[PDB]
Amino acid sequence: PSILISKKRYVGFSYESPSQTLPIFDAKGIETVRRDGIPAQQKIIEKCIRLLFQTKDLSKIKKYLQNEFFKIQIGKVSAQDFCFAKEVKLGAYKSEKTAPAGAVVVKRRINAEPQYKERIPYLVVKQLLRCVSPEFLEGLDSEYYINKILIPPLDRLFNLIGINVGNWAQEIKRSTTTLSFLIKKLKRQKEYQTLKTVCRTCSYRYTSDAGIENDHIASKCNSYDCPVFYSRVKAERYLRDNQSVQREEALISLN
Amino acid sequence: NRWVEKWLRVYLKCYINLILFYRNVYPPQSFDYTTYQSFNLPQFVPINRHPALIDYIEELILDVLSKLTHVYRFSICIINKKNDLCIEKYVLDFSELQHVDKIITETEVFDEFRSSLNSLIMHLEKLPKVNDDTITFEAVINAIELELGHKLDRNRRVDSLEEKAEIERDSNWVKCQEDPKIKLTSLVGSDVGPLIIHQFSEKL
Amino acid sequence: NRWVEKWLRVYLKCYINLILFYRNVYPPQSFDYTTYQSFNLPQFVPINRHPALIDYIEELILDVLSKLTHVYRFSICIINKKNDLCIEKYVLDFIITETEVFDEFRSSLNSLIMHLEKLPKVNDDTITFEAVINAIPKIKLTSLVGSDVGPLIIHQFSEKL
Amino acid sequence: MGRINNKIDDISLIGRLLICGNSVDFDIKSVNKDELMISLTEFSKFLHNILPSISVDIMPGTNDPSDKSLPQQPFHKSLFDKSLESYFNGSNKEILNLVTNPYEFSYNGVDVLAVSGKNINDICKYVIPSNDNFKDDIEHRLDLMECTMKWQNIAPTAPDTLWCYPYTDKDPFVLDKWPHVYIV
Amino acid sequence: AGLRYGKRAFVYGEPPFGYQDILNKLEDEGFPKIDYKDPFFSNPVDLENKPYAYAGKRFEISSTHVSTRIPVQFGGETVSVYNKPTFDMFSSWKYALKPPTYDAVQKWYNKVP
Amino acid sequence: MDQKASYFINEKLFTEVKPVLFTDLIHHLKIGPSMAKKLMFDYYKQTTNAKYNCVVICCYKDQTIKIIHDLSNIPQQDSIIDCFIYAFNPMDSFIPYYDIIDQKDCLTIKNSYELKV
Amino acid sequence: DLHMDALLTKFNEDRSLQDENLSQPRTRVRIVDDNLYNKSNPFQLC
DNA sequence: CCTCCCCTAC
Ligand code: SF4
Repeated sequence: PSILISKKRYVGFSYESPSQTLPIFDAKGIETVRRDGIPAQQKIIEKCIRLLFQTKDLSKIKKYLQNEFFKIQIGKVSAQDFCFAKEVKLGAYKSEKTAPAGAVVVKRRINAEPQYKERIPYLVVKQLLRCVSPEFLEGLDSEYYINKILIPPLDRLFNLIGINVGNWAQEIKRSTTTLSFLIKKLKRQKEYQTLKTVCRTCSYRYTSDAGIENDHIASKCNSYDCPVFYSRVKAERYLRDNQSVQREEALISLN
Repeated sequence: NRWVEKWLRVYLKCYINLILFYRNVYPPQSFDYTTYQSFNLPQFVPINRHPALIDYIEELILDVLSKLTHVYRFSICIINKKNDLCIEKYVLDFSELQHVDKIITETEVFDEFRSSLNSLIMHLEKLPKVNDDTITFEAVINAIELELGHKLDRNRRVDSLEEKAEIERDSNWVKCQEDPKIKLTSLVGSDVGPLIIHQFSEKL
Repeated sequence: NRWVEKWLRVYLKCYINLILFYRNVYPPQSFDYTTYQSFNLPQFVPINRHPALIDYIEELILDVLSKLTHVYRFSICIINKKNDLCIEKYVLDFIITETEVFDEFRSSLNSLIMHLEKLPKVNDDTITFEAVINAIPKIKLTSLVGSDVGPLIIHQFSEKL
Repeated sequence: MGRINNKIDDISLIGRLLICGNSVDFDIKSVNKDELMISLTEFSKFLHNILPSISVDIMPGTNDPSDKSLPQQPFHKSLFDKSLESYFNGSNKEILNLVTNPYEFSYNGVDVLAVSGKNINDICKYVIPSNDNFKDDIEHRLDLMECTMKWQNIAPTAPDTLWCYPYTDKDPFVLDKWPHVYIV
Repeated sequence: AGLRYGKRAFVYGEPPFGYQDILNKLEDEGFPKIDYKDPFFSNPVDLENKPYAYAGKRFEISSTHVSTRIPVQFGGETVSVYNKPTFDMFSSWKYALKPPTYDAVQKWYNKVP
Repeated sequence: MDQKASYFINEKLFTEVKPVLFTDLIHHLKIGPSMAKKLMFDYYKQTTNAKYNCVVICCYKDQTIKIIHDLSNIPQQDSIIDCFIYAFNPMDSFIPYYDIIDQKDCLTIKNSYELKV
Repeated sequence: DLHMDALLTKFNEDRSLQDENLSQPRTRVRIVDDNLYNKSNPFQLC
């Protein structure tokens, strides 16, 4: 199976030997191998291409795309796969207005200076496009991300078949409620505890300690290259979220 | 049809799962005793955990519930695979079911279901053991005024999932006929107001 | 006795194509499997892609129905190469409106599909067929569903050496 | 209730019944309200059928629908059948009592400290390359509990059992008075 | 040795193609040797007349559902029922879908998912 | 009474197929546990047509309660302090069901406190 | 040492049937909790 | 339509 988009742009399953059983996902020039985007678009494109090549089913692709779009709109994304990274040349720009978004982010950060030809994180989440750095975590309009990150490449890949992805995206005493409240709160608390345990175990590498002052040190880690940090900060924010009002509602119902 | 559909679906699920388990239609290791299978069962009914079998049973029960307005008898036939002959037949009478034209507490409904399922289990226990290795089951219904397989003569351009479900349910049945030492053993059904169900069984 | 001709033609075409595909008489990926519906059945009915074989089947069906009165048994035999022995043999014996003849034809086709789906696989390039018309060792026989409402009652059964 | 033993002279001496947690077992990762409600209705049926003959004290457990931390508050007035609404009016506390997970009952002057066992279980999930001179034995856990009394710290592994904000300047988990009887 | 034909039996002509020459003959006629599956919708609801056109190219995207499948045609002309169905009282019907095999369930259980 | 109890047991065992407990007799006839056990033993006799399974449990020493399964080799028979019939099971799997029971006047032991409304 | 029927006959036929008036049931021994209302449950948080 | 910028293929 193969798709030929344009010159030096193609993707397909490769069989280097007839004895080989599992196909190899070979892509050249499409967004999967291009570092000019976000990991979410690469993962979505790869999954859609694999589904099309294996099952040839457009219904499964549409279902997966609609589910992913709904998750993005709701806000159930990992928040890490939405970070851009492009090289910046601080001295090779003709003018200030011609500089890219990452140059503006670095210039705001300087006022510290980076090195020449650096992949720098830009446009994490949430009026020209010219720039929040991953200021987001200490700080998303899903329509913008969905449309201007997934509609163009998926349309380029699927208009060859003859389907419009944009049409798919266009559609897009009480023991009952309190029990659900406890279910949600306990699931959130257990997830938070698991994240804290993982962080403590990872920080054991440096601390070599198990009791107190190990979790305290692990709580000060701000590594942006690991999804566990994003999950931990999301859980911590959610514990301090509107759930306080939910707890008050449970107290009123219980009384 | 307010609460009748849910209780009827639960009873049909328990009936089918009990018949499958006690006649060795599927390996007993694939069954587990439980009370919740997306619905609070009246007892601890052994329910298979194979996703394909669960989906098949749910689809069959939904089709039967959809056609309930015209079917007066539901039967699960046990047919051998060395030869296409039915050896055991379990008949679930639906003599107008006392249809709710216009509804009772769930406790009595579950008590009656418990009595009927206990009668079924007691009858099934004394039956001789059935070997594994390709014993299978079959579903047959007796209708009053309907004709299936004839809804695909207009190209049936579907618009929503309901139309597709109707088309696939109309075309999922084929016409059969009525067909020694047949032994008939009547069992205990439900005598509650909304649900009047009679239970039968056949041997040989 | 008017529409029985067309419905029998369709049923016989489905019969022959199903026997040719489910058995390994002709290779797979040579039949049209995901395009046609036989008798509004939910299953996939295969149709041979080569127009010449389809035309030959149609001529065979027309010839069979031309002398339908004289024939009392129409059968298709499966012959294994280098032995010339009938491994298996599928035989069908011989006021009516649309609905009933349609229904028994649908039921007979469904029974044939059920019987054929659970058969053991057949090796490649080892089987050829032979259609025989009848005018007037250890054998395993299987009884299938046939039409009975119409005056042209047929009996469907299969054999296996 | 004395229905089985048939010796009332000994059954009538059992003043109270104490449930020490883990009333219901479920997977909180994948769970819905209906099956948990079925389990709680069964528990409520048992309570209603046992309450008229004996008093019941209930403790939250590790897998019970209560806080994941160790100081688990009493369950609720809800999550029980409507047949038990008479016991939850507030005036009837001597026959039914829902209590915090760690508690000190003064049973006729006998102060007893009850723990559902989360602290010892959390200590036992650590492998310590020390104490060469028992492996997963009753003696080893008994020694751990004896050390817990010796250290006057109910929860030595604070990051595992304790949660954020146990208290302000006075942690209740540090012992202030030894009890007569210790239960884990 | 083999199965007897009967008392009086006639034989039809030999088929023109064999097992090995069928694909070559099909390729000679102008058809691909293997017809690979085109992109399709398994759910007829999701059809929505998508394959209309794409940059002046007309695509034929169909569905494998029973509703969208063309009835089997004889002689180049489609065959279908025209009159309304006539239901008869006291009929019996049989489920057509095949339940999962005992061996399939045993294999699924032994894999320990 | 050996007549009302037998009729109730026969009804609950044959008309509505459900296992019958001795506690059911306690709640129905308003009798003590010993009388219920004696009535169950009496119904165990005069049973030439046996169409049910008896679930018998015994009380060992050191306050141990066991359910008999083997029915051929009972360990420590010398330490048995009591042995009676717990229930009559018409099926093979016991699996009883429990419902709300109003123990208004069938209680043999009551707590010192009373429910206050 | 004996069949189950022998044990059942030995035990059930000699039932006491005594002290079971059922009209004046034996009162359970009184056990109280002095901490029901005293003060300051240490583990009661908000 | 124009330049500017990114960066992958060969
Ligand atoms: S970096 Fe990722 S893993 Fe290492 S501690 Fe911070 S979160 Fe846990």
